[PDB]
Amino acid sequence: EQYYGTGRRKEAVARVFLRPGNGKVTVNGQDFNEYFQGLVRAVAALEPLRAVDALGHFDAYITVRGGGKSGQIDAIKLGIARALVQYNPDYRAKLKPLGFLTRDARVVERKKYGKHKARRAPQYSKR
Amino acid sequence: KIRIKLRGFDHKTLDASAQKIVEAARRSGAQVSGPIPLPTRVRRFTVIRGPFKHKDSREHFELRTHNRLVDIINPNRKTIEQLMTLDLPTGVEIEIKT
Amino acid sequence: ARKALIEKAKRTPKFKVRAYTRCVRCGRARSVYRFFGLCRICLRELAHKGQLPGVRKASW
Amino acid sequence: ARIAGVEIPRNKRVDVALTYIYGIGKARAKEALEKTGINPATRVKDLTEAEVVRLREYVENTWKLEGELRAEVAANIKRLMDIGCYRGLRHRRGLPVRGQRTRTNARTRKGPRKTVAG
Amino acid sequence: ARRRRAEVRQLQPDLVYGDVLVTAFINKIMRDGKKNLAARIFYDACKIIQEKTGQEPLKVFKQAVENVKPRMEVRSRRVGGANYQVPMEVSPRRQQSLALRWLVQAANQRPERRAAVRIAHELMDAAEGKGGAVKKKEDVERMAEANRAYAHYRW
Amino acid sequence: PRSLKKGVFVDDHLLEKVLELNAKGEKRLIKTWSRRSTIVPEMVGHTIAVYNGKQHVPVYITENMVGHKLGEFAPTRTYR
Amino acid sequence: GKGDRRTRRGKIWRGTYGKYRPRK
RNA sequence: CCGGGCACUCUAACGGGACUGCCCGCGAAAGCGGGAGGAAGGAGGGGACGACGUCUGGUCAGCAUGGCCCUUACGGCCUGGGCGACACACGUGCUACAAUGCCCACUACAAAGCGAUGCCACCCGGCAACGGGGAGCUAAUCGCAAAAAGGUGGGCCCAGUUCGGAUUGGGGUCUGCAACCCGACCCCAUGAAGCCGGAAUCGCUAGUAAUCGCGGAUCAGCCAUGCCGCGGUGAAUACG
Ligand SMILES: [K+]
Ligand SMILES: [K+]
Ligand SMILES: [K+]
Ligand SMILES: [K+]
Ligand SMILES: [K+]
Ligand SMILES: [K+]
Ligand SMILES: [Mg+2]
Ligand SMILES: [Mg+2]
Ligand SMILES: [Mg+2]
Ligand SMILES: [Mg+2]
Ligand SMILES: [Mg+2]
Ligand SMILES: [Mg+2]
Ligand SMILES: [Mg+2]
Ligand SMILES: [Mg+2]
Ligand SMILES: [Mg+2]
Ligand SMILES: [Mg+2]
Ligand SMILES: [Mg+2]
Ligand SMILES: [Mg+2]
Ligand SMILES: [Mg+2]
Ligand SMILES: [Mg+2]
Ligand SMILES: [Mg+2]
Ligand SMILES: [Mg+2]
Ligand SMILES: [Mg+2]
Ligand SMILES: [Mg+2]
Ligand SMILES: [Mg+2]
Ligand SMILES: [Mg+2]
Ligand SMILES: [Mg+2]
Ligand SMILES: [Mg+2]
Ligand SMILES: [Mg+2]
Ligand SMILES: [Mg+2]
Ligand SMILES: [Mg+2]
Ligand SMILES: [Mg+2]
Ligand SMILES: [Mg+2]
Ligand SMILES: [Mg+2]
Ligand SMILES: [Mg+2]
Ligand SMILES: [Mg+2]
Ligand SMILES: [Mg+2]
Ligand SMILES: [Zn+2]
Repeated sequence: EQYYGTGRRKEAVARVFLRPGNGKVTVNGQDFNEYFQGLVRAVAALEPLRAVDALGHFDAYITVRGGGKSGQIDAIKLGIARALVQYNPDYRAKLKPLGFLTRDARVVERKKYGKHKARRAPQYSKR
Repeated sequence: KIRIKLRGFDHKTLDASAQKIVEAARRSGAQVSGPIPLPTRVRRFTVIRGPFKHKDSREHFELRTHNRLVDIINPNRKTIEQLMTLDLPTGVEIEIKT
Repeated sequence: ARKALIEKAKRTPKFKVRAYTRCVRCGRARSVYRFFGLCRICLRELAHKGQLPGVRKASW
Repeated sequence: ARIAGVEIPRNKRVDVALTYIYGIGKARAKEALEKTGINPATRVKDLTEAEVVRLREYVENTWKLEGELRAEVAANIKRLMDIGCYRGLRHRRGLPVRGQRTRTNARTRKGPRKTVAG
Repeated sequence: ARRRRAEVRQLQPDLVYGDVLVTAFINKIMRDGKKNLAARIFYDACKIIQEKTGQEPLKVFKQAVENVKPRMEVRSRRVGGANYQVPMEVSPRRQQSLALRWLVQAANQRPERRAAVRIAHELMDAAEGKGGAVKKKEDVERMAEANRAYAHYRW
Repeated sequence: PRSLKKGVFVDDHLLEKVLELNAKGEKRLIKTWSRRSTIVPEMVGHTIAVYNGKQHVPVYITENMVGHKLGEFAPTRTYR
Repeated sequence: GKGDRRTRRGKIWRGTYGKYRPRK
């Protein structure tokens, strides 16, 4: 009937709803390529489907908020994989070596005092 | 429909003194929708460690205001019995509207 | 903090602009946080003694 | 063609070409092409003699341009100096007149850097 | 890397040709962290590789990269009071790095007005064995073996 | 490219002084510590000693000097 | 660039508004 | 947006979870190499945290304090000037020198913060700064607010230019008793040096460098390009 996943990347969340159908994807009411497209990376979001050979089997309704559009792409990429897992658990063993179900823990590193940004040190002369 | 806003510097004190209001209003009153967390207001102060020069020292402090919700449905007059004044908490401040 | 300069507090500064804040504790002119009314040094000292309610060491 | 004094802009957009007029920047060019109803996109070589005549008509006397402009500025500075103003002094010894630090920088006003011993 | 052996970063495959080498090239083209504009440049370049050459831009690319790879380079060494230029082999990784880098640099040295054209033309010329990149390669391989006498300083 | 606002500022110390002179005459000089005061037409022809922080400088004022502050005619710093 | 008072980016950098960077 | 509902997102309290626990190999052991499962492994990432002591390090000018010294002035009030001087020299930075770019128009995604003599939606006047009017907000409920780079469309066509905005002339707005010395901001005109920088020299090993914007503290205003934070996009390389 319907299958759900979340996923997150770089402080961006996406609700991913897989509803069996034609394969047309919706994000925030817009077409998939309305939101993306002008972004080369975009297609990567749908990589889980292409991995399990889903594609035109499931349709998708996706809510997306947080981060920038690339992080949103990765979060979507997770959510699709999670919902896909909830559908058929036997997908996990196929999906895992690609690591699509792996959350990416990389986050903007805090700025530290005395530095310029978080690492970069103020330059000096000494003479 | 009684609006309550609980603010304080101690999350322990707030969270604990809210459930007192809730439990007091449960017996004498409605389902008591219960505390909704609300975001915290964090105020930072960054200050140089030393009295002289040494601009690279810092060590900032933070002062944070936690919030709580309550908001009991069915403002029964029987409820204000266990309610009104019975409380432990000191550094909690309470706001109330209709 | 020279003692005559603690004439800072004046109901009659003669102009609103001539009114400047100082540290209520040590009498420091520069680096005076408006929230605490203190200066930065006193701020750190008292914060370390635990005399400023809610003020904690921040890390993240 | 020849507009507002001895200067002839050529072979590029009329606005950008009008920029080469002394007292005329991008704003006044935009405005002049606006009130004269000329498409700013056309090349100067594509301007109708009618259009050029109209442009000249407007621009020539609406704002003070070129030589008269320069003369006016020179007369302003000369005035500043003659009255004994402070700005007059800063103009006199060639230092920043707008109240900027002369300790370092202030090079463009002071010109090339003349080094001595230390 | 004083302690470890410093393992190599694996790159995500290309979104089009599914090749990691492509991605690497994309990254070398990248400037101020704009990947999108980079991909724009390279793919436009690929579409320029056709209707010039009838072949597949992938093949042209890979073969150019293969032609730019130096087999020998010269590294300096301090020996007994002087500094000698010592010839020696180039590990495959460094071959790839130098190849891609040189391709991009030579590309931006070109006269052509816009990026994609520059990358395309450089890619082609290098693929058939001419152009700035190959000039670099041959210059380096010439430096080494001109220094042949120092080959026993190898290390 | 300067500015002040509508309601131009002139210190009322000498403002009444100069017209007090104008009523009965010209007299001689003046001594003013306020250099922040704008120049107005009624001042023309007079002479104003302006404090440069050290001494009072005898600034004679003309028709073309109107609108500038007195301090512009009394430079504070001594250079070379 | 970011130093041109009369440009959009100039306004953004300088943090102000005006003729070249409207408030809508 | 209304009814309606805590499933999801989020918010903020408690709690679970990872310990070389399991498999193979090496080892006397501690442990090392690899693999499985897992969101995460071998210190998962980043903070707070800096030993006995060293530099007769810095600060009596934040405060405290021994000694010494001035007490019609080495104390005190005020107006004005100065800390903003400019032949020069250095440090840290900002903006650039352009087409992987600049400009105009339209359009999309964030986090952390601040807000009552405050933030100021919306309407009108003004090219604009801004002015007049005025709703909401003790603020997850209103405002600052526009995020920018990005995407789409169009202009520029390699030139000191539609690059770059210093300098200077003129006209204004705001704060403030008061912008000459010595404020910021708007508009018109001006349109400098600069074509990637000698010897020398600096930072950074991953969401880092690079790049793009956003907020705050102090403060009437502001010389903030500084500092302290926030997120967007997101590399190269490490033989040794
Ligand atoms: K010059
Ligand atoms: K040696
Ligand atoms: K840790
Ligand atoms: K000592
Ligand atoms: K450079
Ligand atoms: K830039
Ligand atoms: Mg960042
Ligand atoms: Mg330290
Ligand atoms: Mg004292
Ligand atoms: Mg003040
Ligand atoms: Mg103060
Ligand atoms: Mg001109
Ligand atoms: Mg000066
Ligand atoms: Mg070793
Ligand atoms: Mg080269
Ligand atoms: Mg006025
Ligand atoms: Mg410009
Ligand atoms: Mg629930
Ligand atoms: Mg420890
Ligand atoms: Mg100073
Ligand atoms: Mg001198
Ligand atoms: Mg001399
Ligand atoms: Mg120095
Ligand atoms: Mg709005
Ligand atoms: Mg309007
Ligand atoms: Mg709401
Ligand atoms: Mg475009
Ligand atoms: Mg275009
Ligand atoms: Mg120009
Ligand atoms: Mg030149
Ligand atoms: Mg050029
Ligand atoms: Mg030189
Ligand atoms: Mg060098
Ligand atoms: Mg390191
Ligand atoms: Mg401020
Ligand atoms: Mg200044
Ligand atoms: Mg700022
Ligand atoms: Zn103090």
